[PDB]
Amino acid sequence: PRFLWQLKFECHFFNGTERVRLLERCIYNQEESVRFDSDVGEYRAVTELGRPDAEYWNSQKDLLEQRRAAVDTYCRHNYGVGESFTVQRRVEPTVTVYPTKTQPLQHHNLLVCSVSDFYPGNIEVRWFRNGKEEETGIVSTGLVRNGDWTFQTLVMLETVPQSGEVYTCQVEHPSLTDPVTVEWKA
Amino acid sequence: AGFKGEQGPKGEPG
Amino acid sequence: EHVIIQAEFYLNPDQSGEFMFDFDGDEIFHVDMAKKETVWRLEEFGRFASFEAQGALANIAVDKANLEIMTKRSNYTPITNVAPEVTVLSRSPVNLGEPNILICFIDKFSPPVVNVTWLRNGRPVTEGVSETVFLPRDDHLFRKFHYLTFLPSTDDFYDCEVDHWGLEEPLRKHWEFE
Repeated sequence: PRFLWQLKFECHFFNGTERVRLLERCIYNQEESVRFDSDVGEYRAVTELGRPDAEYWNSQKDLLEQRRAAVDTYCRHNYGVGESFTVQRRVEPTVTVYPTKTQPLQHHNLLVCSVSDFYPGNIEVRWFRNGKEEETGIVSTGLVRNGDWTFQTLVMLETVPQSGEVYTCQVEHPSLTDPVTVEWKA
Repeated sequence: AGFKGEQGPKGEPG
Repeated sequence: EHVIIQAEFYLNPDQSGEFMFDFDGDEIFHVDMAKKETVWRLEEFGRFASFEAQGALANIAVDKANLEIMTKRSNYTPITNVAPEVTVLSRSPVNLGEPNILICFIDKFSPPVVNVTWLRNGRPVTEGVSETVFLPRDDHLFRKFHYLTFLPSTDDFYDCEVDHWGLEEPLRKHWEFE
């Protein structure tokens, strides 16, 4: 019979650090009770349980005044401390392509383009067959968060490898000044 | 040379 | 459009307390209670930053109480377990004889208490394994990662056994070369 009390201090940034929203929220089991939204400037109750704290705290002026300023003393503060290794972290993606099925020419199988070991997550992937870009029937596994500040994705493509074809996976990512290409033939 | 923690208020006894 | 989150949680009876920093989804660090110190997700971060750990311990304390307070005027409404979705992937594409890493994503669960085990050919693996404290998630549930280091082989096969109150029987996801 567990009881859980969460607490989250989040700083939201828009356009570098020109507009910032501090959000201090105290959560019960998984039910958020009270919160302080810099965009309001005072604690508000989200459910019944929080009302008490919503009052007791909104009464403490040294508290409110500290909270309202937290937007800089806290948010804009840490943002600038960890910017270099967080906001501007860049890791090039290593790309690998490989046929799913095992079948002689003329038989219809998946082509997988593994785009791994990259950060930020923001990335674009494209499929090419003999210079003509593919758009239809492209399945994507979506983006993966490896947990070690690294992303990964899989973009599959089905076809009927005919002799002489050249499938190429083209990737574009912030860590790259020029797209990375990987071909594959029959 | 860095990071601050955002202190927190205490709940209303009940 | 980045976000920094000082996510902290405390839970009874377990008395497991956690304090951590999150950025755009990944953890920057957490404060090791026992060691009363700071643990960086990436050693590089350390050369880059610093954090006075003693102050984290404070918040958790208030948290522990803040909980006890809420745990009461809720009419002891207990936490409703949420089953964890489990899955397995390699950090990078696999080639025989090419050392790689198996990832086990334990995602979307609660409470932040769980039991994980890596299995190589049926047997539990003990060396070459690491993990992460309970990571927060926008939906207020938790995320957990585990890592096994291996050397792809045809005979070898693995399993990430996960247990959690929200399940009847432990969860067992499989993985093997291709």
